[PDB]
Amino acid sequence: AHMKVYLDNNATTIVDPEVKAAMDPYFTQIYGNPNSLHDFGTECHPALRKAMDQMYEAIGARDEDDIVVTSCATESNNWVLKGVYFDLIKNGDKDHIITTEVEHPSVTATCRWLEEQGVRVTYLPVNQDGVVEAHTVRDFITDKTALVSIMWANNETGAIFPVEEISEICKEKGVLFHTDGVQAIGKIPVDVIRAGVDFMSFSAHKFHGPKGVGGLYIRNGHPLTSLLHGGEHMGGRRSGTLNVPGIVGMGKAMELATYYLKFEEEHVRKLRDKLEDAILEIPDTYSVGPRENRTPNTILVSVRGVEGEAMLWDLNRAGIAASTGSACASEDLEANPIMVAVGADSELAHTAVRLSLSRFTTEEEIDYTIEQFKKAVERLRSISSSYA
Amino acid sequence: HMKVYLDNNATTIVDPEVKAAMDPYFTQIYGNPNSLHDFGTECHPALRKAMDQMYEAIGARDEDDIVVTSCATESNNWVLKGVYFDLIKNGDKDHIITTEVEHPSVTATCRWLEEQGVRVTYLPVNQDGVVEAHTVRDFITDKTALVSIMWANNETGAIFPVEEISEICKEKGVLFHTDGVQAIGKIPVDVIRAGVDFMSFSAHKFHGPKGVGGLYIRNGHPLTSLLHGGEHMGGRRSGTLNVPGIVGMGKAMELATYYLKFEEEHVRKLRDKLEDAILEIPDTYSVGPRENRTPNTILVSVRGVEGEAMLWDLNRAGIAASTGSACASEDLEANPIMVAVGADSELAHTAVRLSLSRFTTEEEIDYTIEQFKKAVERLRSISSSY
Repeated sequence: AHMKVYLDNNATTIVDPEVKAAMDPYFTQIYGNPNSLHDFGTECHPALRKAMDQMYEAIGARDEDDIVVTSCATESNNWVLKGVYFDLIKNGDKDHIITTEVEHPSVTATCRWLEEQGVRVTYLPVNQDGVVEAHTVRDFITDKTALVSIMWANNETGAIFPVEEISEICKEKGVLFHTDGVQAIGKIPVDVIRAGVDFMSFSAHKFHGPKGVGGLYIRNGHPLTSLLHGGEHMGGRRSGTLNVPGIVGMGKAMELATYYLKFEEEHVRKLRDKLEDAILEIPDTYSVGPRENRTPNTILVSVRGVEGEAMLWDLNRAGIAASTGSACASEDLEANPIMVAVGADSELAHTAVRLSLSRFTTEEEIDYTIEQFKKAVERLRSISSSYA
Repeated sequence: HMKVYLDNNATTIVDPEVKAAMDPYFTQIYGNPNSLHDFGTECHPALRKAMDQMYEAIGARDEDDIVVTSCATESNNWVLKGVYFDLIKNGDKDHIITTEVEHPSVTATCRWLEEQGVRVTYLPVNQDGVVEAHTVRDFITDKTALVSIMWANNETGAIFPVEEISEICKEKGVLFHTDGVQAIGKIPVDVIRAGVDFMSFSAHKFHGPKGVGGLYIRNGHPLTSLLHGGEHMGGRRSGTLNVPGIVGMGKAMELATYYLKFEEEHVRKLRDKLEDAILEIPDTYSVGPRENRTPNTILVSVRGVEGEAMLWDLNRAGIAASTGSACASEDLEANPIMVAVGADSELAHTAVRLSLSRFTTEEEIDYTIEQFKKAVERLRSISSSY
């Protein structure tokens, strides 16, 4: 019983061979610095131009808007948070930031440090459906709220946040809106104008691009104090020599993601649903989050008798790669036991198994995963005296 | 006609061995190193070997820290803004010492810190194109938080007396940061012998890939993170690891120290040949002393001709070079010389910078000499007083 199957795609994804082939020339064949004037440096300019065009088209940004290439979505989140702190809080009349308990550590830890800098932060807890609603954030915005930072889709549950309604509420109060959209690219339609966001973070290696390159979308070239100062790279907004292969591969990967989105909604969703229905056939199993508001590739299943980490280890011993997710117990409206999303720092949190597919997952992999999941659940429930 | 790359101080070609070492970690080995499953851990031995190569190449110790950044610009921003946050915003300091010839990642960061109330003295540079240790010793106060001086200059190739400055800085109990991007692969780098507390470096300057850099920290000295989040790099710099970048950076750093220990004579002889041949042209001046210059750099000022026009005419001939700011002066014998100067000076004129690498051939140098002579004669016939 061993077959290597990758179902941890929400953590990182395989680089599409087409993306790697598009990147290949820009290490040894085309290596000049793009900021130089000689032909060696300018040779890569059309590739960067095409890649930036691909990025603009893939998220539906406009020409007035800016897309600054960062090294990772962590850089983009740190940049947005610390820049709005510097612009509107340290050198402004604001002191409040609204966010969620389910953000990536690049957002939460940055907010904790900003709290160490005197910034007021309300970490909005998440509802039963695993999302934050727009009327709640509307209730929490004051005349000193500087920024609302809410992820587009959650990386543990795959639940999609109502980004457009939150944007409407933010526009009424005249407060900036940043979204961590890493989990959106390649899994849900991304239109940064319909979403009404002022800032968007994204990371290439979550949609089959290379590691080490990310991006930040800014609406209308909105002023934001640079996190990296120096030369006039990226319009003087982020200095440092351009990651030419990273940019080329990121553009190619984003184009491929927008093309494969319909594959991901039809076939990948069929495979995710197959795996999830088969897993839910096991007694005392609960899928976290409603599927009708979930990204098509994510499952977060809580097993009642088994512990999550032992389940992950037993799966990896069978060659299946998965991850963890925080969940807590609750009831529905019919008073039925369900598992709901919760912040990892809660004391009511237990670890559930997260299985995340990609456009490369096969039905053979899904059948094998079903069989091994049943085997491991049976095995770990067979060794306990407390399970009934 | 021959295309020739002599702009290695700006960026370098990825060594085919480095790219081959990187190749598996895009599609064959793609797991996240922070994951617990076998897919993520598959790349762990490669990361371990790469970090060991990085530690060995600069002579860091096991107590020391080497944090992988995205670029040397990130490392400089991190060091400057972090020491500002630790010892200035929440401390009793307000002074930072640097030079007028630092990289923009240092100069613009210091200008922003000046916009934050920090006193900065951009130390002027001497005739030899360097800053001496007694000057900074004279400029340290009891509120100076950090001294940031580049290890070697990217326009002139002049090497800074990092060890003497480190001694004087230790006497005053002030931290020492160096931008060592121009040091790796061209001069011996021992961060314990150099006495530095922080070092920035960038892989694509010693034949590594673009998009990956590093910051050296002495004895794990506390330094507030520029990128917060998860506990990547020991909790000092969050963000998913650039696995191919790290592997290739380690390979490139090992290869750089190897070609420094043996193949330094070849690159230095080619630089000497090119410089002697160019200086055979009347009224040409090589900026900076050769005996204090990196083995790969020449910065030549041509009289009557402008540096940018010379660069352009060279590029039409397929030769890639860059510019460097220099100003006119005299030596002690009152002889005409061109000396290093900040780019923002009003007495600065642009000289041509030619920087070789371990991949430069002597045929390239012969072609470059011929075309340089041709271009000098061609542009002097149409320009200024010649």
